[PDB]
Formats: sequence, structure tokens, C-alpha cells
Amino acid sequence: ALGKLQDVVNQNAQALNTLVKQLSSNFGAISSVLNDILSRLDPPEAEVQI
Amino acid sequence: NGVGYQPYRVVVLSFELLHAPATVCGPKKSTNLVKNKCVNFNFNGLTGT
Amino acid sequence: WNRKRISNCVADYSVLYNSASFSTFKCYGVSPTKLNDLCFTNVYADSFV
Repeated sequence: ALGKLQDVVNQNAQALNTLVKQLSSNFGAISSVLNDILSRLDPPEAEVQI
Repeated sequence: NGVGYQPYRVVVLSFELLHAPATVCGPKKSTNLVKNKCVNFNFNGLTGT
Repeated sequence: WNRKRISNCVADYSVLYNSASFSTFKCYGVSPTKLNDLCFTNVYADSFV
């Protein structure tokens, strides 16, 4: 019965879930976690990954 | 002979940084376990707050 | 080349890289300045000349 309202809720919630899931992607760098990239490289070579 | 032909001794420390119980932990010493409060924790080399 | 497992111990890479005896010392993917405070699951040492 309430498909339009449910569809709005689903679209907004999926968009947030994808926004959160992008945080696990390295994007070409050593690792997704910024703290480990800082804690396993010196500042000069960390800045390029960051 | 010239250094270009001289022998160099070589050792490769291949640091396998893996998610597993770690063995070689470095010199830094521990600190007493803290709980229920905000602390810059550091377990096995993972820096966290 | 022989492979010697390094595990079940504590290490100090500061003396290893500080010593002037090593005319060549190159680290890849980790910077030596902070090797002291990060732990590792296993370290492999391969010796060859």
C-alpha cells in the first residue's frame, strides 16, 4: 500500500549506506585506514597516500 | 677488485604486517589496562582513540 | 638463499639502521623511524651475498 513512502525511505537509506561503505576503499593507497597509513609511513611519504 | 665487482652482504627483512597475533613487538613497554574512559589506545601497533 | 624465521621475541631496529656499517639500508612501504613501536606477525630474514 505505501510503496512511494517506502521507496523514498529505501533510497535515502541506501545512499547513506553507500556513503559509509566508501570509507573502506583504499582508492589506490596502501590501506583504507588513515591512522595505519600515518602509523606505518613517515610524514613525507605519508602525505602522498593521505 | 673495484667496488662494482665487490661482494655486498644482503639480508631482506620482509616485514609481513598481517592481521594475526603478532610476535616481534618492538621495544616500547606496556601501560596498565584502562577502561570506561577516553584514551589513545595502542594494541600491537594499531593506533586508536 | 637461506630463510631464517624471526618470531617469538622482541626486536630493536634502531641499532640496526643507525649503525654506520650499513652503507645500504632501504625500507619499502614502512619508514624506519617508527619501526620501534609497531609489532609484526612474522619477519623473514633471507641471507645472500
